[PDB]
Amino acid sequence: AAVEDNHLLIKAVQNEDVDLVQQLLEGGANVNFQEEEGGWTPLHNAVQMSREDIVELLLRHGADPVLRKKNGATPFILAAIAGSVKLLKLFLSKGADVNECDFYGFTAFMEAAVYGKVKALKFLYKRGANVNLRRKTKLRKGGATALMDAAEKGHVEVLKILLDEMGADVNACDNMGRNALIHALLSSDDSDVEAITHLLLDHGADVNVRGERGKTPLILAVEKKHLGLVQRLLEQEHIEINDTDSDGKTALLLAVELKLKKIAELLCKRGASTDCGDLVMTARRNYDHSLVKVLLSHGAKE
Repeated sequence: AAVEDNHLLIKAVQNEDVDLVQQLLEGGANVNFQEEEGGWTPLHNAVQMSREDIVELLLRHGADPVLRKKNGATPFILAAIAGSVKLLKLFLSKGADVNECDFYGFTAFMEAAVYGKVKALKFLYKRGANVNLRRKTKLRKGGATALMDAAEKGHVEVLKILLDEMGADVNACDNMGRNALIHALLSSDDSDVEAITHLLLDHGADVNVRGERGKTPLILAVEKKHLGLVQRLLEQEHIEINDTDSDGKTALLLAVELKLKKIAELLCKRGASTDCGDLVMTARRNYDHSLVKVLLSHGAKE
């Protein structure tokens, strides 16, 4: 009955129907209603759609400015996702703390990085957001940072702003031991990965970090089948061409097994032919005789 009206209020907000929102609130609908599934409120929804006027309407009807939903997100944090500087500023005047976080450790600054909201990022920075915070949950899915988020998501401009203008530590690691370089290679679209990797390497990113399963940047690039990345990575002075993953396989072995001749040949022109195992055998069983030629030219065995 009244529970129906409360959902109508949220629906009215979602539909951006101001008159209806007013009528329902003046009707006695619970302004702080939380839908049971996600804990969302009319205010959360209003913020998500960047409707400042609807937000102010809800606030004037007594909406709790800092009421969190199930994941712990506040309207303030949602404002960062929406990329709204005005709303971010608004909730800071309402008691929000610039460094507060949802139950997964996500702060506003991180959300801005995740969603590539440049203006929100810059505003939150000047408000004294801790740029280098590592996420505190309440798994080995934590310890991440805004820089890793930007790298993973491919937001090149944000990544630069963090590295150049905001003192982001390029070599911080999450709980899994992964750094921004790893995150960029793990998920970033092939569209932005080269530029992001280039930027990180220039800023002193450690090429010899171990990710999940002992995977290194070099190995991840090989598994990406991306020749450009492998080439860029090998240009690093202190790169370990012979590092092995948990399975004890090197970048070259994987290149051969993955049937990548050009990448494998690149690795040979600098790497180690025996450290990885029976390469010629693998290349031959795959009918790649051209690769067998290269491997033998570099001292492969049988």
